[PDB]
Amino acid sequence: DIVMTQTPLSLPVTPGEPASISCRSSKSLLHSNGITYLYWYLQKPGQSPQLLIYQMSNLVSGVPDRFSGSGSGTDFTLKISRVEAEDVGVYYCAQNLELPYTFGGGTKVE
Amino acid sequence: FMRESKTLGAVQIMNGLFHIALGGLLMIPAGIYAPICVTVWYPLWGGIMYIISGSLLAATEKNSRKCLVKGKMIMNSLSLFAAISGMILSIMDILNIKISHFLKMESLNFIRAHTPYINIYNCEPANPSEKNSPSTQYCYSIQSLFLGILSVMLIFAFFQELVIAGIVE
Amino acid sequence: FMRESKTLGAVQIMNGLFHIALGGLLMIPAGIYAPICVTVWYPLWGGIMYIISGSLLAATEKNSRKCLVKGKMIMNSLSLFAAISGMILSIMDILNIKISHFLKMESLNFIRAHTPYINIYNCEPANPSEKNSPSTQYCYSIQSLFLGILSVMLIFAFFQELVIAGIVE
Amino acid sequence: VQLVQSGAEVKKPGSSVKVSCKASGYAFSYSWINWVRQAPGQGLEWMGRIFPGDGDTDYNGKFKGRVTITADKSTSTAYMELSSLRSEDTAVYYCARNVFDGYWLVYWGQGTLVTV
Repeated sequence: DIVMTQTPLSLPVTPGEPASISCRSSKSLLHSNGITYLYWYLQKPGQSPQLLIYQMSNLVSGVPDRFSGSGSGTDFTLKISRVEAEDVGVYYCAQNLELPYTFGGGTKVE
Repeated sequence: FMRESKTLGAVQIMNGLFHIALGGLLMIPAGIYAPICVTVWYPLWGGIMYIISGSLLAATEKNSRKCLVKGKMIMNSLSLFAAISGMILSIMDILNIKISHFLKMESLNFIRAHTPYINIYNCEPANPSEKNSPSTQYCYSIQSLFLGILSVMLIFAFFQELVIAGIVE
Repeated sequence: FMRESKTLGAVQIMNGLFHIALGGLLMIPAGIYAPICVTVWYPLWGGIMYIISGSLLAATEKNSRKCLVKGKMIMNSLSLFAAISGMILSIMDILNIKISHFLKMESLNFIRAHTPYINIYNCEPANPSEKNSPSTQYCYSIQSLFLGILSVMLIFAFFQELVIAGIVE
Repeated sequence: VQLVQSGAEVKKPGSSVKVSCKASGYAFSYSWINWVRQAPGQGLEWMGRIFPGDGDTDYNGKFKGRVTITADKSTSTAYMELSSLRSEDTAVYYCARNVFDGYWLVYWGQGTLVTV
């Protein structure tokens, strides 16, 4: 299938300056349509999962304003201008172009 | 075999109005790459040519005029040229849409900017998450309707060309 | 006028071909709730009876032993009934498509088995921000195309019915 | 729109477990039901999906076709049917609703955990 690798695995929380989540695909995800599909998930205990970013171009309403994200096609990077302790959790990188669907291993942030 | 020399003029007039109306109706925005039938603007001038040819013969039934017969046979030659050109373009368009996209054929802004983010040539689910989606079903219906319209146009053009070949003598 | 009614037999034949071809074209599964015009199968029988009448209309244009006078009244009455029924159906269908429908008119199964998940009557997602999706544009294009087809069919039916009414008088 | 799921159930290895993912507030036949499992030690993992409108189903193919999924139109609820559960299969399962044309899996479910 398709396997994703992310780093750092831990990434200890530090508000403001350091915020960088990177994920990559081993199959060079590209459908030659000019866009690449990418999704981000946040798992913090207390509530059900929710969508964060969809094909790294726009964000669902209600998202914190200090969020962003971009990519080139092979290596995908997630950047936050100012990380906060309220939206703490893990980041999941996902690709949906061929069966079977595979989800990222996640980065446990404490 | 040479049945009547006048009753076919009304038929030619009605087929000319047919082509004009079809050309006017098929100007709806459909994809960035408009079909080659409308990019050339062939149907409108073709239909006006057929309407002029019909008006030149439907309600005359006269002879002994050199200019009349000269113009009649010249415009008949242009009618044959228009018919064969329409056949060629219809065959090319149906082969392009049915088999695979191979021609761009960019069109005017007023019929392209309306739908600048849709495709009507190869619209299949890129990802399995939209295998059965309203967008792909709507595009499939559009493609089927376009194929049916092209088939009807080709059949009518073939019938009209056969009529002309029977009337050229 | 009645002086030159012979030339209109081919016109009525072409009108019958119109009705049959357009019925076959609209037979395609364009949504679960098909327009009432195609559910009643009016165009097919209307075109076939126009074809029959036109074949009998241009038989001899004279008084044979018993070939034309028997039909000249009954088939004319049938043509008038078909014309009034067709214009009534057209003016009902244009209202049923412009205004929210109050007739179901479920489509037949053997065509519904192909595209059974197309909705045109209510294709507006509850999300106001979702209006920019290509699905809404596709639905609007389908609605505009259907409106154009219905308007063209109504206009042509009115023209043919008025010319038939004038001729039979 | 609201999604209601049954509570967690405790089972034993080799048995069978069923979970009811009740759906309401939307058109049940106009959304592909997606199920994703989450096990301790790693992230999420897709297992299967079903379309109740036409009965079309898809499978991950990782295992030898042990996943059996069915849907009921009269109740608009999908049921879980797995045979001979093992210890390594102990995980929490979530049923998610998909939205076509971009919003792939925006809507999630409450989820139900099973222990054997």
